[PDB]
Amino acid sequence: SHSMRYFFTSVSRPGRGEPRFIAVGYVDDTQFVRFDSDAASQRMEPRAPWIEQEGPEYWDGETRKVKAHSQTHRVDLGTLRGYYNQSEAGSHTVQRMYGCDVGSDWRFLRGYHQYAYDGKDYIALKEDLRSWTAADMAAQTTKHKWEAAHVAEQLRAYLEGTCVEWLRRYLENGKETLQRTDAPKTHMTHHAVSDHEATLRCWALSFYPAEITLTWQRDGEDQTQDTELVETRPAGDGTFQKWAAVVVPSGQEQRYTCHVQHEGLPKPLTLRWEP
Amino acid sequence: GLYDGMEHL
Amino acid sequence: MIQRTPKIQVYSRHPAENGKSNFLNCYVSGFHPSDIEVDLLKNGERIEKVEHSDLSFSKDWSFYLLYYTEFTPTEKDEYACRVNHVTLSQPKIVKWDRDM
Amino acid sequence: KEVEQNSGPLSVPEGAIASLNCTYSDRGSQSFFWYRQYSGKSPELIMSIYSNGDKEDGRFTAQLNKASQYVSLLIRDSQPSDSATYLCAVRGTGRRALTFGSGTRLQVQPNIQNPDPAVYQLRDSKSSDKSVCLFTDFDSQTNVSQSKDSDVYITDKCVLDMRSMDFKSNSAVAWSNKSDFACANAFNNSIIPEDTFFPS
Amino acid sequence: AGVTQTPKFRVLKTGQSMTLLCAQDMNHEYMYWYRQDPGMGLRLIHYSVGEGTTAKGEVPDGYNVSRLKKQNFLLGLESAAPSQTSVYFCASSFTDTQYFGPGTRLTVLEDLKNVFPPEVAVFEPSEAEISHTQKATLVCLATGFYPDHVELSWWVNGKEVHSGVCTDPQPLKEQPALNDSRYALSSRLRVSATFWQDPRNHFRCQVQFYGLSENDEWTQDRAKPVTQIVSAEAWGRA
Repeated sequence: SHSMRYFFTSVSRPGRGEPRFIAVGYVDDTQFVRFDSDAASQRMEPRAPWIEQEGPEYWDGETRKVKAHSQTHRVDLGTLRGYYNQSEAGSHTVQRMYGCDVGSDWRFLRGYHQYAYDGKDYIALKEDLRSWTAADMAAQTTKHKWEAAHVAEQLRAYLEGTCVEWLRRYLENGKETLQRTDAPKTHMTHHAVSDHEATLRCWALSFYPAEITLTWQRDGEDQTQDTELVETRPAGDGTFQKWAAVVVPSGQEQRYTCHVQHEGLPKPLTLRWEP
Repeated sequence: GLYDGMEHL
Repeated sequence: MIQRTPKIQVYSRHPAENGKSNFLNCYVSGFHPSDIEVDLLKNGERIEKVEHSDLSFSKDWSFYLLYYTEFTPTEKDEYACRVNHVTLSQPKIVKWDRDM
Repeated sequence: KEVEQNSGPLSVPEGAIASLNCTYSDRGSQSFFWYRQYSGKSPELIMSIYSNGDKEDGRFTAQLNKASQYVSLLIRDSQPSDSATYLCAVRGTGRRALTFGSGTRLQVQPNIQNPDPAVYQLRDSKSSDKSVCLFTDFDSQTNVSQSKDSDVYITDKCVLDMRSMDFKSNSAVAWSNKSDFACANAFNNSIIPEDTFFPS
Repeated sequence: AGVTQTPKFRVLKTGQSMTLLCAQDMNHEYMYWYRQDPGMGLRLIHYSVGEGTTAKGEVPDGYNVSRLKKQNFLLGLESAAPSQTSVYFCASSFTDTQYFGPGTRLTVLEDLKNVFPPEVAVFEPSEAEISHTQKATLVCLATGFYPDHVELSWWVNGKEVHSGVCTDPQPLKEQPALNDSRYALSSRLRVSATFWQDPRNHFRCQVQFYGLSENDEWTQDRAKPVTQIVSAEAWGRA
C-alpha cells in the first residue's frame, strides 16, 4: 500500500512579525518537498532527487498553492483567537494534515483532512468523506460554514481524484527509491542489570519502509506485558531503526526469542541469544 | 501535489 | 492548550567503529508546542555544524525533529544531546550510549 | 485565451438539448463553474463541478473532462426562458480568483403551434398622426432584418409570454417620420411569410 | 442583503473621480471587482483575499481598490477616461463560488451637452388585431435618450406587470453613423381584447432615465437632463 501526506504548521509569534509557516510533503516515509516562510527562497523546495525532474510549471504551481495556504492560515490564527477569546500576546499553533492512501493496485483506499489547534483536535473530515467531526463549539462554527459552502464535495474531488493521480505519478517517477524495500539488519545485545537478571535488546537497523513489528516470546508466548519498545527512529540516510528489550533471569536467556516482521522479509525472523 | 482549497476556519 | 514533554533518543546512523566516519543523531519527538532548543555536545561542549530535519508531526499532532552532525568516534570522546523546552524546568542531557 | 467559449449565438428549438462548451489552458485547475446572465442582469451560478464526470441539477447537466481540458453544460428540454448568455469560469492552479470566458449567447426559439403572421398599425394614445407598425404572430422560422432604409427604425424580434394563457408570440416594431413610410412597406428589407395578414 | 453595489448608474466628465462601493453581509474573505464590455465578457480588475490585502486582476490599470474593512471592497477611479465606460460587477465568495452584485453602469463623456432624457409615447392596439386574434398589444417607444441609462417597466392599474411584456434587450442608435447618436427602445404589453376594452383599466409605460445629478454643472438653455421618470399612458376603451 502507499500514501501521500502534506503536514502544515502555522505558529503565531507575538511582536516578531508574520507567523511561522512550515509545509512538508511525504510519499510513504520519504519526504519529497518543503516550504519554510523563514527561508530565503520563498519557494516550494525539493527534498528527494526524483521530484527535481519536475519542470517550472510544477514548481511555480506548488509554490503558489503553498503560499496561498500560508495566507489562509495567517487569517485562521486570527479567527481562532476570536472563537476562543484569546489575545495576540500568546503564541498559538494551527496544525493541518491531508492526503490519500492507495492499495497494492494503486486504487483509492481513503482520504484525510484534519486540523489541530494548540495540540488538540479541531475539525476532521470523517472517513466517509461527506461529513465533519468538530471536536468543540468553536469547531462547530467552522463545521456549519463548511456544510453551507459544500466544502466536502470539492475536498472529496481532490482526495479521491487529484491526490491519487499525484501519488501514482510520484510512485512511477521515484520508483527506484519509493517502490524499494530495505529488509532489517538484526542483532541482539546482552547487559547484566543485577547478578540475578539481564536485558536482551533486539535491534532492527537500516530498514525501509518504517512499518515493522518486534515481539519477544518466552517459551513461544508473547511477552508484550514486559517488553520495552522504543519509537521507530530515522537513521538520517532514508532508513529506520528500532529496538525491543526484555529483562530475563541470568542463565535463562535462551528461553527468549525476538520476532521481526517487515515488508522486506519473505519470512518473519527469529533471533535467540548466542554466547 | 497540493490541494487548492480556499476554505478558512 | 495541551503541552507535551519531548522524548529523546541519541544514536549513531551506522554501527560505531572507532576512527570511522559516521553521523550522531538526536531525535526529539512527542513534544508540543514546537519551539525547542537541541544541542549536540562533544565532552560537554556545544558542537557548531549541527543540521536538523524540517518540522513535521505524528498522528497525535506531536512534533518530531532529527538533529545530526558528521562525527568520528574514539574510545575516549563523550557525546550527548542537550534539549530545552517550555515543559522542562532544567535542560535534559542524554548521553550517547554506544554499547546499547 | 485561458478560458475559451464560442460567442454563438447558439439557436435551438424549444425542447431540444442546448450544449454549451468550454476549454481551459491550466491543466491543474480544480474548480469549474457555469453562470447564467440575462440581458442587463447579474451573473447567477447555475452549476459548479470539481470531479471528472457528470453532475445533474434539474434540467442542467455539467460534464468535466480534465484529460481533454473540456467542460460542458447541457440544458435538457430547453425553454424560451433559458435564452441568456452562459459564462464558463475556471480557477487555475494556486489561483484565488475565477477566470471567466466571454460567454455563449443561447436563443431558445418558442414553438409557435398556430402561426398568424400579421402587420398591424397602432396609433399614439396622445392624439397625433404618429403611429408604429407591429409585425407579430409569425413562427420562429421568420427572421426580421434591420432597416434597408435610414429614417426607418426596426427592432429585432422579441418573445412575449402571456403566462396565464400559456401563449408565446414573436413581434418586431417599425416606425419612421417620412410620408412614404407605410406598414405595407415597413418589413420589406426582410422575407415575411407568404400568407401575412395585411389590414388597412 | 447579499452583495450590494452603489451607485447603480453614473455619468462622469473625462477627468472626474469616483468610488464604487461593494458591500456583503456574508462574512466572506474573498471579494472581486470586474468590468464587462461586449466582445470581452467579464474581466477581473482587482480582488482581495481578506481585510487589508488586495491583488491585481487581469485589467488593473487606471483603477485602485481598498479593503480597510472585511464587509466592503472599494473601487477608485482617480481620473475617468472614455475607455472606463463599462458595467462594473463586484462579487464575494466564502470559497470559490462567487455571488455577484447588481452592477454599476458608468458612462464617461468629454462633454455632458450630449446627455438627453427619453421622450415616451404609448401606441394603442389596432381594431384589426383585436378582431383577428382576440388580443390587444400596446407598444411603448422611448426615443432621443443619451446615454443608454434606461429601465422601462409597464404598470396596469398602478401595479408593475411582467407577464405579456417584451422589451428590446438593447436600444437602436437613431443615427448609426454618429459616435454620440441618441437611442430608441421599444416594448410591447399584450393583454386579452376584453381587458383592453374595459375603460376602468389604466396602462402606463414608465421609463426611469439615469442622467446628471443635482450637483452637476449645467450652462444650456434647455432643462438639465437629470435622473427622472418619463411616462406615457392609455385607458382601456370599447
